Amino acid sequence: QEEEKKQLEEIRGNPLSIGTLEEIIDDDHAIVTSPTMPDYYVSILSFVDKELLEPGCSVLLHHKTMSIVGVLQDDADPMVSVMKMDK
Amino acid sequence: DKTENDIKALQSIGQLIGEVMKELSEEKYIVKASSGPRYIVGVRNSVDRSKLKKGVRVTLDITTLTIMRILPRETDPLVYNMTSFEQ
Amino acid sequence: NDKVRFIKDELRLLQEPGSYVGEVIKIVSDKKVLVKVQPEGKYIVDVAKDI
Amino acid sequence: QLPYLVANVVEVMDKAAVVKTSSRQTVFLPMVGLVDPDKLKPNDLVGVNKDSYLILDTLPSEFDSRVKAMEVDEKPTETYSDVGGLDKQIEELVEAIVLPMKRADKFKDMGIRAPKGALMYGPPGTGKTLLARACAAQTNATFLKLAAPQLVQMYIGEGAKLVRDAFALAKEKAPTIIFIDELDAIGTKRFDSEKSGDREVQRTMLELLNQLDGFSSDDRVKVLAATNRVDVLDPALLRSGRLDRKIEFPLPSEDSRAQILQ
Amino acid sequence: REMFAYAKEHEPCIIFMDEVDAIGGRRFSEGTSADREIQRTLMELLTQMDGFDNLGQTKIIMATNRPDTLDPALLRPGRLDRKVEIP
Amino acid sequence: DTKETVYISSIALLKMLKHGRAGVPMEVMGLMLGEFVDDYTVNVVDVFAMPQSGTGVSVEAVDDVFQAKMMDMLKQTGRDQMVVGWYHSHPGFGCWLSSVDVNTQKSFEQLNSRAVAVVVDPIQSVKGKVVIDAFRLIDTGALINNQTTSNTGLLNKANIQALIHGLNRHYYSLNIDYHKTAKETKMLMNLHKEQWQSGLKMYDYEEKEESNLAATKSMVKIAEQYSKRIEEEKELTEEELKTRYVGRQDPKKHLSETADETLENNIVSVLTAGVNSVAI
Amino acid sequence: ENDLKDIEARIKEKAGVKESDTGLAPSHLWDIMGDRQRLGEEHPLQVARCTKIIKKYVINLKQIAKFVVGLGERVSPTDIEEGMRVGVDRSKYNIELPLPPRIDPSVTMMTVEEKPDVTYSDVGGCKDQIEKLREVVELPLLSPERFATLGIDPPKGILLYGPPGTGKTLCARAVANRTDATFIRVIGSELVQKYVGEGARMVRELFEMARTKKACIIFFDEIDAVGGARFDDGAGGDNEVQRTMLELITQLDGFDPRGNIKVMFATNRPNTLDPA
Amino acid sequence: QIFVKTLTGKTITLEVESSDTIDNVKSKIQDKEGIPPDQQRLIFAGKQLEDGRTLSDYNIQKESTLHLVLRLRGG
Ligand SMILES: Nc1ncnc2c1ncn2[C@@H]1O[C@H](COP(=O)(O)OP(=O)(O)OP(=O)(O)O)[C@@H](O)[C@H]1O
Ligand SMILES: Nc1ncnc2c1ncn2[C@@H]1O[C@H](COP(=O)(O)OP(=O)(O)OP(=O)(O)O)[C@@H](O)[C@H]1O
Repeated sequence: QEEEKKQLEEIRGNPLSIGTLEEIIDDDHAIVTSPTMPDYYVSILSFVDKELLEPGCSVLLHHKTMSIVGVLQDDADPMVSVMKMDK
Repeated sequence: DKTENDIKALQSIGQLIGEVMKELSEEKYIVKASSGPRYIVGVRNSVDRSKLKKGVRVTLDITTLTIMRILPRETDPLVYNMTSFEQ
Repeated sequence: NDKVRFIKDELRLLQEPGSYVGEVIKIVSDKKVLVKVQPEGKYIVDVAKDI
Repeated sequence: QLPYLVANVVEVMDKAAVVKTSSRQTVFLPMVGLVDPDKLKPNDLVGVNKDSYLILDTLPSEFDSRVKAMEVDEKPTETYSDVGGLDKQIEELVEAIVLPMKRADKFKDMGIRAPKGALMYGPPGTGKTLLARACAAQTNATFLKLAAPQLVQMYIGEGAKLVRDAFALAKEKAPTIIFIDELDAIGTKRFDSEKSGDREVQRTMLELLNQLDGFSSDDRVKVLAATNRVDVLDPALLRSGRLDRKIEFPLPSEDSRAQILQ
Repeated sequence: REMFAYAKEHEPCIIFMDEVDAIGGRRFSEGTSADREIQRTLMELLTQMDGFDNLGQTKIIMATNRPDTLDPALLRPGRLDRKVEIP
Repeated sequence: DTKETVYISSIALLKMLKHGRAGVPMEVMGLMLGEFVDDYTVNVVDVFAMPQSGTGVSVEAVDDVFQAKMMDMLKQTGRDQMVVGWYHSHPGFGCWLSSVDVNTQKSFEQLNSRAVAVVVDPIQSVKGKVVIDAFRLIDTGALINNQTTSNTGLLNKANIQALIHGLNRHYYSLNIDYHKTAKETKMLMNLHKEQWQSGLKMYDYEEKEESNLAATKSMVKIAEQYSKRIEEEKELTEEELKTRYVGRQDPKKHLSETADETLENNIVSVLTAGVNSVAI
Repeated sequence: ENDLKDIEARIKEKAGVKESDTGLAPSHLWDIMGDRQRLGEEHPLQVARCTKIIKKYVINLKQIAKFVVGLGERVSPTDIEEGMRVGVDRSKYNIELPLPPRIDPSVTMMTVEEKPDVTYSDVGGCKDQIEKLREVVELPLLSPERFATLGIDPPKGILLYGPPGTGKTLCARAVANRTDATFIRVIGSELVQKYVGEGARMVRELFEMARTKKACIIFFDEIDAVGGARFDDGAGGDNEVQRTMLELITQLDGFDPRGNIKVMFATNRPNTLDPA
Repeated sequence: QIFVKTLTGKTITLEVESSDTIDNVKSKIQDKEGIPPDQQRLIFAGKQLEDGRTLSDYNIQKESTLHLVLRLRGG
């Protein structure tokens, strides 16, 4: 709460865009596809569990510059998240 | 005179093309660009407000969007061609 | 005086920018949510003082 | 400067200039006497600035890698002895292809209204695609290929530019031959609509026609085609002049059955 | 409209135009606002030919194969009044 | 190191806009002339333009002599003094600096340790809210080593990377002022002096009556609905006497705003006549 | 009873919220190399692919916007050629870096890597029909010395049809076990995307990667979806899917892009599908 | 020695002779003013000093006058 959460919002902007990726390279070099923008050649910041992600995944992109910063668990779809039971 | 001609043209940057829906006053017309929108504009001093009516093709600047010049006769001789000897 | 206040307040902020519209998917932990702009893609955001 | 883009002209008022840039941004344009405007014509592409759209430098027609690929080796090795039956149809065919490639004087002395291409209709398995593997071999000319759906593509200007390239490329590198394997895709009919997916398809066909009716029987191309169907496709292709000569590839008679097995 | 104005000031003159069954398109087959071209292109045709006054310095011809496929929303009653088959 | 006014001569500014706007959309760059003072009034005198290859986002100075061949051509008149800074333009994008700007600005400061950059944004620069601003870089070397005096005045709340980046490396952002004198403001306002004909031109009447018995027609309909709008108005609450009637064209004002007006422009039309009568 | 819900959601206004995305414990001090890695000579690029190298360097962006550009420090004449994926700046569009051709995710989401468990000894004693099956698949890959020397070019394509509950898919998940080469599990749901001429693009790339590889084979399933018949209707709302399958049949039999790749199908409606 | 002026009007004077290499000269202002010579433009009477034709063919006498210029780029 004193050091970790004080740094991320320092480099992670307030808006973190979202997208996908079609291919990856080791050493923090990767690629993105997305609807609003064209593709990109992009680096990584090395706190994402780098040996996790995969093609077809979803991502957390810094806004001013593109940069793969984090990844979400599922972000599958809303309607499937409706049909489940809560009550 | 050639090398002095061309610079006399390069300052005259390009324009944008539209078309009219209707008319409202000599101070305000309506247009419809060739890339979607239906702007509202004004008009320069020189061109006759008479000739400006519906159907016409038009040209104007990029920032202020003020109409200046007209080009009729949307030629397409592959489309039609006269037969004067038919007279 | 309060007349000229309004119009001088109002005119101050028609110069103000636009404002978009979108819908919620879920909420990230706190001071962090996500939105899809209804024509277009996603944008994590922050929030303001009030909400 | 170097970073600039490409466009395509459409007209010249009166010097003057107009364009249709690649970004879908038309411009009317006061006169650029930079390049000699009489040194170009409509649809003759040109360079142009990024902010002040003005003609800056012409440039050639650079074709796409997905078209040059369709240029072919002579990997086909199938002589007309490898095929049975069909002594007629191949006899009828080659009286449209190599002789106009070599011995067109028998036409040109008469100057008759010459043929431009062919068509090979009939059912699955009569030797359609095979025969084109053969004719590309025996003749001492080039040869080209394109499945039809190789043409259609997502983006709204991806197809038509592709086809204007090939025929243009074939007017280059001439004399040439074209092969269109499954014409049943594009050539169906007029599927009337305003949607995207319904227009971009047929608008390719509208280019193909203008390409057929753009050249003459002097330049030595010769197109053909193929299909499993004729009760499905648009007769405008069958109009007199474009694809006139036809071949009703039948099923084989019982004598032909003896050749094929041997 | 340019095809008529050009035709006007070169009065008298005749028109000819084939494949006329293409203006129909949807022919308002669904009334969606995507076929405005296939709709209006019939409109401007009709409004203009009504504007002749039928004085005797401009006349019009049309043709196709499928008059049963024609669009009698107009061109039936009084515009293309005389219908003429051929052997 | 604060409280630094930056006076500007009005002959300087409007040259900054005109060449700063004529090149639009592509941006544009020139120079400033002036003279430093002890610390506070880093004035400005006059400007000019280096030749250049302008884009919408980038530009350099092509020739490296037209700024040197001209100062030496100026001192024959000596109408100005030496150089003090340089400007540039961001045509529609906001007022700030970029990594290119500093690299060139970082030369001027070490060359001369108070030189200044200037930024302008003519597109959104309407007849009111100009947005011009100037800047002096810092020594971030001096920062990590780690100033106000009883007044600061004005700070910004916009231009994000002039608002969160506008301090950590950009500059000790710094106000401006204008040296509008009497000797020039006289020659300045000489546009709006209409004419000596421009106060007794009794213009045509054929719109006047077409406005007079047109205006009264437009009076009644708002009056006789204000005649409606006083029916009892004591209905269901004190706020219900107010908030059930939104301000959708509040009537009584709307007639008064034209009552006075048609009076105010007719009273001139009558008076002006009798005065014009005694032209003879 | 109507007080509980007041107290129950009263808990929802007590805890707060919690969510995470990623992170790491041991190398918790990542954040000294990041910022120095950020603004340096590791800007992003905006990809494209060339079309011509005129003795400059035309390009075509993904979206239709074509430029003509130059270089910085990257080698102009030699390393580059036509074709490849590349790197372009975001500001003024110079070339800086190549990178290889595109490999769509989906087809690599479509390859199988972990081998299932069944065998032809777990099948339900349909002893003959397997023999017609494997004789297509594996013997031309293990014992071609028989088929070739005697003088027969083996077949390169099967089809399976029978009523349900009968084990059409069983014998096919089996052979992947005894493959001795790769296998593919084509998901028919990815060939019908709602952008024209797209699914066909996925078909041909499905094979460009195949013949790259050696001795691939393929398992469709329920091709009644894709290999349906043809017709002409001015509604014809199956118009598009027809244009996909033509990416297939033109690719299976014409001008031999094929080497050694075999095919496998499956159905419950073998009458409707097109004769081709 | 030699004189050098600026666009500001400031003067700097250097200790050199007719044997001077522009790649060595350009380092001299960097010795004092701290300028990479990429941002440099020296002038002698309208003739920009090309780095190739070293000063031996420029008549750089004693107490001669030059003019320094900084490059300008923005965006
Ligand atoms: N008349 C023939 N002579 C020799 N071989 C033949 C003949 N007819 C069919 N074949 C055999 O059939 C195959 C060629 O079939 P063909 O190229 O006609 O298919 P197709 O009708 O083109 O299919 P599609 O029409 O769907 O493209 C070859 O393998 C060839 O051995
Ligand atoms: N011959 C068999 N021996 C043992 N089990 C079998 C046999 N045939 C079918 N099964 C059972 O049926 C299942 C698969 O049946 P099958 O392969 O016929 O499905 P399918 O025909 O592909 O289904 P669909 O027709 O809907 O595609 C297996 O899980 C297995 O339990």
